[PDB]
Amino acid sequence: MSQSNRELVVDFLSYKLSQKGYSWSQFSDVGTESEAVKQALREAGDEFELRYRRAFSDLTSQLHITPGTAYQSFEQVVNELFRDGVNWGRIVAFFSFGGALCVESVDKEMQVLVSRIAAWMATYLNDHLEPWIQENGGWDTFVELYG
Amino acid sequence: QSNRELVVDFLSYKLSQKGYSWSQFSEGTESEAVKQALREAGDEFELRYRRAFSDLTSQLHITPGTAYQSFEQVVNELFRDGVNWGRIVAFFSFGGALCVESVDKEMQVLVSRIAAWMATYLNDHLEPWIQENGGWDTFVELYGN
Amino acid sequence: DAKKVAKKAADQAANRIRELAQVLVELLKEALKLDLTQEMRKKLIERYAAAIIRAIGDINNAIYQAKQEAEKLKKAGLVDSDQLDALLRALDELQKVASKAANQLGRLFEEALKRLDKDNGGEEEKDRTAKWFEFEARAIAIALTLAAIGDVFDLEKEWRKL
Repeated sequence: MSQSNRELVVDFLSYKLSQKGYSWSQFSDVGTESEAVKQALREAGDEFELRYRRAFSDLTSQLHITPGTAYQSFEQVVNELFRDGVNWGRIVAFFSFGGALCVESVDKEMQVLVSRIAAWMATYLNDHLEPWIQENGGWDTFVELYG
Repeated sequence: QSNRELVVDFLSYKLSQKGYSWSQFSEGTESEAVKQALREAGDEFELRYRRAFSDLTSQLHITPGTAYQSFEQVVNELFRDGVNWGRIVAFFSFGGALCVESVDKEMQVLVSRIAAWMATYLNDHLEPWIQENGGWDTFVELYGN
Repeated sequence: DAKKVAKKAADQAANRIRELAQVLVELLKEALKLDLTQEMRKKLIERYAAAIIRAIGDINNAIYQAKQEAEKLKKAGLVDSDQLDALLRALDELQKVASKAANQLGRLFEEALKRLDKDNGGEEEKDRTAKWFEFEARAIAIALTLAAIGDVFDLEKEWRKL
């Protein structure tokens, strides 16, 4: 499910970037069921962020993202997020976190980071979350659970 | 005075259940119905609390110097975004647990203080909602057994 | 049934906040260590951020499961439309109060760290700020547990009214 997982990351980040007025195409040169999955994840991300906006700018601000330090900051936080297991809420939180890091990157004129974060997120999804996702019925489970 | 009398009745009951006499530390029938319903609701609230979260009194930080903040900070957070009868029951139960914990730690002087703080918060910040929602008689109708 | 749906959701969400409060207090104590390398300070911030994000993800997980159980009960005809409405509003209220508690705990941790850094002084001022943070975090955790019991208790009495 590897290429589908990259498309999911790109769709979600493109959406979050557009909510802040930013255009994916400037940072990167990158059926029915994929559309349902993308839409459920955009909506869950919106709902997660609804009651965590200006204070989850705070967290990302506290990490002091820079091109030299972003990878370890991203990976250490994600490793702790999933250290004792996976559930759909944590996966939504993972997407939202990586979205917040991309927005912060563009705000700080560190646009090179957008395509890197997307790569790191797709790699993590495919290497460390896809086994759990598949044993929990695939992304269609998420579409049903969210609605 | 009716709200003061509810606080005293409830605390007297909760202290008695934990082994202490209120006498150590300090309409007629309509008031009994309200007092009895509140005692029963607090009993049920405390059962539910213990089943979900275990012991309440031992988790309450309190010294004489910080007691006002222990009471105020919890109560303000409890009612921060609104009021319902269940949160009013929670307020009484919390106050009863804070008094028991105070006595358990040989801080008996705090029981009367906490009762006064509770009566003041009821009269100043909950009575408008209570009266708007049918008064304590509506609480009896909804919660009394 | 419906009562277990609401109870489970409330208990999970309140327990995630109690756990977050505990994690943050432990992280603030580590930040008090006085031969703390930067190497560690960066890891403390990362653990802070992950604890906040974990707590809110887990709160949301409990809420989404509970709303799916609520709709299954509507379909199986174990709840009517007005009871389902009361349950969904209670779950939205639970999500709102637990998410507020998580943001407040995070903000108080960030203020504590700053007082530890900027407000400079003996351990006394600084260890005061630690015990203040722990006092405030416990108050938030207690208040949320009390609201969780009270709101489910009142939901049940609302269903009886209906």
